[PDB]
Amino acid sequence: KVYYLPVTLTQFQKDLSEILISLHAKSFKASIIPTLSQRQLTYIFDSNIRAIANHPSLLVDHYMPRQLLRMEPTESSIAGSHKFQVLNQLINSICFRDRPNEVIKCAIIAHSIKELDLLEGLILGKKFRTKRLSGTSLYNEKHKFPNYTGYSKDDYDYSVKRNLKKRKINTDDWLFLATTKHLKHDQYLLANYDIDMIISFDPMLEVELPALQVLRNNANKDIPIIKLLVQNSPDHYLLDSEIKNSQEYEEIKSSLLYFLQARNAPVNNCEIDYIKLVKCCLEGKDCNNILPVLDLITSGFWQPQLTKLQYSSTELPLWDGPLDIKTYQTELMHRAVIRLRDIQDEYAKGTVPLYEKRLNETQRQNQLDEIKNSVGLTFKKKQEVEKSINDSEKRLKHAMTESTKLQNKINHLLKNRQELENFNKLPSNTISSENHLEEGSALADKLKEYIDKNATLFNKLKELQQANAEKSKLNDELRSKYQIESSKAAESAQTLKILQESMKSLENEVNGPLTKFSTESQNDFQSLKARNKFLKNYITL
Amino acid sequence: ENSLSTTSKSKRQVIVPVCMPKIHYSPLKTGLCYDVRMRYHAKIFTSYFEYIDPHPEDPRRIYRIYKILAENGLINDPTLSGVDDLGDLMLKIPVRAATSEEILEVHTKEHLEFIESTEKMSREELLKETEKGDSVYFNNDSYASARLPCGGAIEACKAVVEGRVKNSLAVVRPPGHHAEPQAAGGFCLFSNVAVAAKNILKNYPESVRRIMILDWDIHHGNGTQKSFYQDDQVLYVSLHRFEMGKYYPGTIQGQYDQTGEGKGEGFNCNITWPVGGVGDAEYMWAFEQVVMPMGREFKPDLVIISSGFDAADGDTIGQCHVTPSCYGHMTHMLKSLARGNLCVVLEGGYNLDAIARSALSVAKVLIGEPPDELPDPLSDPKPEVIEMIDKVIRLQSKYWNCFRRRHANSGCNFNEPINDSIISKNFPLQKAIRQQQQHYLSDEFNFVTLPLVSMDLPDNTVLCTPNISESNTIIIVVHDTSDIWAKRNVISGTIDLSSSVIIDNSLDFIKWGLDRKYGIIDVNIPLTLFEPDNYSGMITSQEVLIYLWDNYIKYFPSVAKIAFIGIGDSYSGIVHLLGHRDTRAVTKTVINFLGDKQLKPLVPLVDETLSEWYFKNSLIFSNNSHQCKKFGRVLRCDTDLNNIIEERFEEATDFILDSFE
Amino acid sequence: RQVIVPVCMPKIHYSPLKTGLCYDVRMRYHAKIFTSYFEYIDPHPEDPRRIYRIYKILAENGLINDPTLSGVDDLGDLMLKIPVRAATSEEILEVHTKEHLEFIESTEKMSREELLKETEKGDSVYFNNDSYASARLPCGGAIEACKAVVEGRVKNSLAVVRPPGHHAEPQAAGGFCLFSNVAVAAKNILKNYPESVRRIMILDWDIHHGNGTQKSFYQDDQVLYVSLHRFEMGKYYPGTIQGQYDQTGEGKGEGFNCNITWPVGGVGDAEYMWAFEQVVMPMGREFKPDLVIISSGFDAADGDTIGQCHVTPSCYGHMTHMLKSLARGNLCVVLEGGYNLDAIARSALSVAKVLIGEPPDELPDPLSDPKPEVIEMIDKVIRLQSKYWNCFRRRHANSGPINDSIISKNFPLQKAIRQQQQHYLSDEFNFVTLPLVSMDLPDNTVLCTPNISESNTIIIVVHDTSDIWAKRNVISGTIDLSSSVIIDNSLDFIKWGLDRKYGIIDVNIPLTLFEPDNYSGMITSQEVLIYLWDNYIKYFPSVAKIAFIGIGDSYSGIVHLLGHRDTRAVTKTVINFLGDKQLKPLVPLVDETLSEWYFKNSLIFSNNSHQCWKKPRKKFGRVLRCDTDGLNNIIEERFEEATDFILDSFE
Ligand SMILES: [Zn+2]
Ligand SMILES: [Zn+2]
Repeated sequence: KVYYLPVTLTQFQKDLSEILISLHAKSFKASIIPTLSQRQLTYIFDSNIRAIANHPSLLVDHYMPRQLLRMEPTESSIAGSHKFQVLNQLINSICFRDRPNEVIKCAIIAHSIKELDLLEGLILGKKFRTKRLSGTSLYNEKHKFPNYTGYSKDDYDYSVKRNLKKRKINTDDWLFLATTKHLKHDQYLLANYDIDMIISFDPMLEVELPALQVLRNNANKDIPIIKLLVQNSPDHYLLDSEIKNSQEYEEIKSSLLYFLQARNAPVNNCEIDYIKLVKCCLEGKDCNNILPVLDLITSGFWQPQLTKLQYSSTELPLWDGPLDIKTYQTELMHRAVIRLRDIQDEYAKGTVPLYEKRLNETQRQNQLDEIKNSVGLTFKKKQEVEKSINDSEKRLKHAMTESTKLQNKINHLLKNRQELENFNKLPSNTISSENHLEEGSALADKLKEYIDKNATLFNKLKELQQANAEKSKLNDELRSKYQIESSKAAESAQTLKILQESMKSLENEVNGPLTKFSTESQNDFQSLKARNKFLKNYITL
Repeated sequence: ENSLSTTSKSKRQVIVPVCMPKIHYSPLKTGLCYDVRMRYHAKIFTSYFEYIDPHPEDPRRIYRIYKILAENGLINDPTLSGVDDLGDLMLKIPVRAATSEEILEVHTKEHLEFIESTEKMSREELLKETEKGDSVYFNNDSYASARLPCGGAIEACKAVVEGRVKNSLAVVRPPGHHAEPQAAGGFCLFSNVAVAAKNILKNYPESVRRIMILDWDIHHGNGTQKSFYQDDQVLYVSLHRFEMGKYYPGTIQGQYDQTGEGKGEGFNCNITWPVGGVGDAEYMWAFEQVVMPMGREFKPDLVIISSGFDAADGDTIGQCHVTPSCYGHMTHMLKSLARGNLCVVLEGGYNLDAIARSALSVAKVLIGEPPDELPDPLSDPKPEVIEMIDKVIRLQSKYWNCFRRRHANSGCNFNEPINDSIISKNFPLQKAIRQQQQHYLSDEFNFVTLPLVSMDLPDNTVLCTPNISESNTIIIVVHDTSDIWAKRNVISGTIDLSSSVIIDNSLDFIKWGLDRKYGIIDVNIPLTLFEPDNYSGMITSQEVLIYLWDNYIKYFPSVAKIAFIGIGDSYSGIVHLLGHRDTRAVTKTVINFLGDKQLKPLVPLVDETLSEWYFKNSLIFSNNSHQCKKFGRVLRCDTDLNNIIEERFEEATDFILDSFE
Repeated sequence: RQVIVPVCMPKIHYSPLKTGLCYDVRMRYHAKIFTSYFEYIDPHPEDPRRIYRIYKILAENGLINDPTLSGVDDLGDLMLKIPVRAATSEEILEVHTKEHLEFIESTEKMSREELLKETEKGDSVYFNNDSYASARLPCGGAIEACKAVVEGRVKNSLAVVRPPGHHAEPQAAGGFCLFSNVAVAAKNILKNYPESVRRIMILDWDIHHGNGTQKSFYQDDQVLYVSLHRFEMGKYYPGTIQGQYDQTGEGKGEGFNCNITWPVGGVGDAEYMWAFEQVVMPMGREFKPDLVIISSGFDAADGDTIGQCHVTPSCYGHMTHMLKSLARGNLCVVLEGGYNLDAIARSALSVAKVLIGEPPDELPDPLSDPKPEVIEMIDKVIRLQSKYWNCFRRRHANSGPINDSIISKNFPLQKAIRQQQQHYLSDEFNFVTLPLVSMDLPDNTVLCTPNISESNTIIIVVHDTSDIWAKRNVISGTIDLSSSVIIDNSLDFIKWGLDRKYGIIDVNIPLTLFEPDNYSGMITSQEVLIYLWDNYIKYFPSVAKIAFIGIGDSYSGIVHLLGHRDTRAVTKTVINFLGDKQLKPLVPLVDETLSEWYFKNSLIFSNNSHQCWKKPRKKFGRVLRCDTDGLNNIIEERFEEATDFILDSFE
């Protein structure tokens, strides 16, 4: 059983490969259509393309100082490549699987010592029992693979069995590391430790090997192999020539020509599930979640093009000339340096629109909130004036009853005057009646004042109701406008976040192991050493 | 002036060359998470203009907190919008949206689909999804504002672990300690603390393996407990009100005996205040006695505080009296706990002034200040709090080691359940004494049992003379289990059986009454039994006496002159009888040996002359060191419990005989 | 654009400042005179070098910028120099008498032989010609450091200063001290600033006792003195009655003195943490001080040959952290003692780091479970201090003579337990009563398996009455008997022996009431066992491989059956879980090869806190020392080894 996982590049590796194409395109075009020759040129071309595909920190012609490896987090480590992200996802899926008691063992195969050191730095602290079958290990722990005098002159010594209830035993899956070179130079390295699955970080393992035939023979079940596949690369072409069913120079040239043609390949796949995949792999069945892509179909590509940034406007000189090794190093160095300056300046200029967007957002939120407060206050005041309009209605009713009673007395005494006037015999009744009519007129003026005040109160109530009915519409309009702007605000925030990530990536690359010159190039602890149970949470025995 | 005065004129020699100070705490700053996009999530005012009193979970909260900092010089951001160059005391930490992996580490896919779908519903759909869930509101703009808190918490905690800050304050909303891994609830959408903790444990297995989560918010952390129940890498300690169904959430999962499950047993702890109204004293007591030894024993690598200031003074939802200096003291202790690592995530708080002041004090302590002084260090915590804390220490001693041999619990092993089978070596002591008493009484004067059918009580509770339905006179001794006088060893708790002195004070009456040829009925209600954990001696005694009066005694043909004698608090059971039934027809008197216990307030429910008749026909002896009309003729006995019994025996029996004539 | 909150400067007082450090190189000339060669191999009671060591350990860690290790002014960025000056006579006369001053002034000008006479007469002191000015310097240094703390020039201060001062009394000096430092500083503050400083709290954690400072503030209510030390009344210096735990003030200053005495040496971190968390902190919070002074001393650190304790430099950090929490932050650390330079260097470094702002490190072992003496001592202390304070009432159930004529009216309860026991045994295993006739004893004294006359193997379990665990209700005082448990201790052996088809015989033997030692119990045990052997065991036809198990006491009966008879033809193993009682000796009469046989096949398990090992002879038969205490714990621990020894003794 052999398997394949599609893996693609990241923006950083894309830009670095464009830089390399810029440095290598002209002589390659001349070829197809102690300085150096085209042979060593194409060799360095392919080797550096592969190195960039495998965690671009390997682009430098050096070794990691063997100290910073155990001093950087997994996030900053796997932020460079995508292969490391996929492999870390795979390892995490295999370590947190649903387990009775299984001590399943796995093997991991690299191509050289650089990649192996990077791996062992990535998988140092995890919950595994590891053994590096290649020399010069990194923090070797001693996990060994399987294959009371109380008195004088007496002898009891029950101590031994005592410890057989005290020693805690590990239950961590085994995981071995190896390189294909040392795997082919010797043999029998895998027939000793019965393993179940091999993860080949190299995609060209040449599946029929002696040291693997002995393993396929001695084992009981069928063993699955998992090769990480770069989606388009100078090795995927050959790997596809194998997937179906002198001359190395011509194969190299054809692969690199295909890589140049398919650099701008539009479509790559996604959506890889890991738990079902590791289940299928461990049980020994044909897995179907893996994608069957297998190839991509075939003047205009000799021109390198980087990723277009907002207001960047840069260019590439294409190096249409001869070269030499030290000139190669220096040229690549200053090209990376000028691109670094440009991306730095690019980051430091998108800061301004973010400021204004934040300010407008803050002001709009405060305006909304003040509007809500005003709405509440106005409704409260109207609710208060309600009971007053009710009592005013009561007073108006009282005044109207008084009016009716007074007009009835007016009519009665006026009829009495009508009696007493014809053939007069004048009493004081007309005087008293006139006095009563004057009282009626006075209280009529009073009631008129009161009904006027009632009408005024009514109009005030209605006007306040109108104001409260308008305020809510105002709030709703402001809410709608806010949401409309919020969409684009979130978009710009996310974009600048991603740009910060890419800038930090390039900075940390050129900061550490760096291209051959120092032209541009501890508290606070950014290198993960806030020491609370770090060294003692290494096993230290 | 002096003569010591080193007089040597030469150039000295370097001995210890200058170096950078080997200090790992406070050359650094403190992290602060804040972003203006977290004010987006808000309710939808639907019913009517309830704008007067808004919803308690309000955006301005964040703002207010931030603003307070800007008024105390801790931040130099004038426009009150999130900028980078805060100052010399803090350092801004960027907030990014959490991805699908981190948010699916603890939650399930159906929850993610539900939320991401409600992102773009209509209006009435949002209204229905709001009114359906248990105290959760959804709005059109709720997806991004809910993804942001988890990302902020993860970023703050990562900054702490990697060593770019000292501690961190994550001023963050919506809250995140009520969301269960499959459903939302309690104003929460995504559980922030669980997501953060699981991502730290997964992405950093070389500096962090054990994490301690402390929840001092006054409600229970439902989701954050359910997420780490079967796990032994996260120790979850919580302090809250419980009240069994009234307070939110009101579920069995918040009880004080949910002490783990699976291989995660002994890695969960609840501390429940019985009654609301606690203050500084209770918190300081529970922190000095429980939280700190357990913390020092667990040896964590990271301490997260799911803080919430709805228990502060002047609040309305919490109803407590915690002051801004108590938060400082707790923060100080927790700083002492680990090697300094600390993340403070904000969950609660619904009164702007209280949360503002409390957050200011907490931030001051985080920056480097020492805490202030308490308003009153003479407070004397409530009794129920002390009893609950003792009950908690018992269980946690059965799991942890720092709570036995220091609290006198090394005597027995509480892993074996106290039972009557041969499965456990432990047995209850009450049954032995009751069996001995039954043996003696039966073989001497033929004392039969009386069955309390259809109840959950031991068979030999009520003992009685034979043919009790034909006894023309009945004495009823509702006594209580005796009191021992021995030297309890203080390291183990075991008593020395050679020097014990126990007297059966409730037997002399039984002997006296037999000579007068009167039927006797003895009851024995124990005191909480240590077995059911919800036993109430008052309620149970009340039940037994109401049962005995309604079922059996109320139909006896030749009944006359029933007396009552009470010893200990069980006498209350007698009181609640007379105050709830007309019993004056056959009852003559009532005697009580209250000892040092407080008086029994008799309240009636049928008539009011009951108080007069009870005052006329009662004798209630009491302690001479007591000093304390409806209580019924309290008497201050000379001698003193057993002393007043042995001395005033003659007067009591003489009064009883006179009342009987 | 709207500037809502204008910029300002921060509003704090703690840590924009620096930590005051007091040190001077003129404090290293007060030294002894050579008398005998024995001074070369002894810890040199108080030596100068201490001081410079502390200074050096700071310079090597960057907390000080001093390359040449001499008193400079530009002390860096984390600390601040506080200059010293010799104190005036008034500051000294504020505490001492006027004849002590004349004594030291005479000491200044003596000859050599007179100096030797003075060193020989006095209560363990030594003088020297330069002992006047070097005695005046510590008082002034302490005064200036505490002054700086109070007036807010620094946050908190540390004063590397010698000679010490917590031993000198007002009347005369004694204990290698000349003048009291802490008392003088406290009195001059309390008389100088009667507006900010009105209460002071002095704490002493040196392993000796501070009689001087205590006597200074014995009749005062403005200075609370707390001290932790070792008492050991007869021998351990100073060995007086003042250091006892019952001295709680006198006069108007009653209840303002606290002593905490260790009954035995060898205490470590757990004891100090327990004492601080249980006694010092609530008392300190209730007293509500305005300045906390520490009379530090590092003669109790791990690696000392005089204190003989095991306190690690992390416990010092934890205590300093708590004490920093106590007051508003004001804290002055004066230094008094020490005997082993490396330990005091490490400890001083830890205290300095915690004073600068760090949190304390973690203790090396959080599972220590302090010695049983310390817990009883702390309870006794809490009793008196509950009489005087308030934070010890109503929380430890204190709230501020049985009879001798009622002993005839007593509930038996012994029988009761056994009675209960018998029942369940019967109802699940069908045991039978075995009669020991011609003896007046309760019938249920021995129960055997039915058809014991046909089994080969026999297990004989002899034990006393099972234990009791009683819960003490916390609200008020007394024991609660209605919620107690019975720890049956001889049930697992019976079950293990019945699941392998062995004959079982069980023997119960009571405890004599009102007796220190169960003497009559031992006599009853010997009689019952001897009778049971003589009338029953010799007559069962099929018999081989008998094994005894004695729990607690009543093993004396087993030893007596072994001695006064010859039974090694059939029996093969004796096992005894002592617990805490005294060992039972073997007395052989039949032969002495019997004694050697007994030493060979025997197992005795005892506590860790037993009287022994403070090596038992061979007439007790291979005793062993557990790592825990109590019967229940050692049984649950070594049940496996016991049953394995038993099973190995057979075929
Ligand atoms: Zn809450
Ligand atoms: Zn000392």
